[PDB]
Amino acid sequence: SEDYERRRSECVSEMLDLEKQFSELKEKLFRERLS
Amino acid sequence: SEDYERRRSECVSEMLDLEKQFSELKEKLFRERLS
Amino acid sequence: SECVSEMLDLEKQFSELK
Amino acid sequence: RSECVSEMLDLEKQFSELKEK
Amino acid sequence: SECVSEMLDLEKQFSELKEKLFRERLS
Amino acid sequence: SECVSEMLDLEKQFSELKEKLFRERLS
Amino acid sequence: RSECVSEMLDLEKQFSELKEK
Amino acid sequence: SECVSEMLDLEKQFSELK
Ligand SMILES: [Cl-]
Ligand SMILES: [Cl-]
Repeated sequence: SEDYERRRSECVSEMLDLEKQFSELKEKLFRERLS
Repeated sequence: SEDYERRRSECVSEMLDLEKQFSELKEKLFRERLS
Repeated sequence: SECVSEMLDLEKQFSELK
Repeated sequence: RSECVSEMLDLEKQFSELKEK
Repeated sequence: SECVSEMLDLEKQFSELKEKLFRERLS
Repeated sequence: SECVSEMLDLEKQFSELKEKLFRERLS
Repeated sequence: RSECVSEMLDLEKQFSELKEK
Repeated sequence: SECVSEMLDLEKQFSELK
C-alpha cells in the first residue's frame, strides 16, 4: 500500500519551503532597492 | 525645512506594508492551489 | 504625507476586498 | 467618485520615484 | 468599488521589480 | 555549480502561478 | 556531474503534476 | 521520496548560492 496523500503532502511541503526561501530573498531585495 | 529622508521612509514603509499584504495573499493562494 | 494617506486608503480597500 | 484611479496614478508615479537611481 | 483593476496594475509593478531583482542577484 | 539557471527557471514557474492566482481571486 | 539539470527537470515535472486538476 | 530528496538538494544549493 502507499499513503499517497502523506507522500503528496511531504513533497508539497518541500516545494512550499523552497518557494518561501525564494520569496524571502525577493522581499529583502525589494526592501533594499526601495530604502 | 523638510526631513526628506524621514518622509521618504514613511512612504517606503507603507509601500512595503501594502506589498507584504499582497504577498501574503499570493502565498495563501499558492499553498491552497498545491495542497 | 500624500504618499502615506493614499497608501493607507489602498490598504483599507485591499482589506475590504478580501 | 474616483480616487481609485487618481490614487493609483499618483502612487504609480511615487513608486517610479522611489526605485529611481 | 474597492479599486480592483488599479490594485492589480500596482501589484504587477511590484512583482515585476521583485522578479528582475531576483534574476539579477543570481545571474 | 549550485544550479543557478535551473533555480531561476523553477522560481519563474512559481511566480507565474502566484501572479495568475492573485489576478483570478481578484478579477 | 549534472543533477542540476536532471533534478530541475524532474522537479519541474513534479510541480506540473501537483498543480494539475 | 524522490520529490523530497531533490528538493532538499535544491534548498541546499540555494543556501550555498546566498
Ligand atoms: Cl507509504
Ligand atoms: Cl518634515
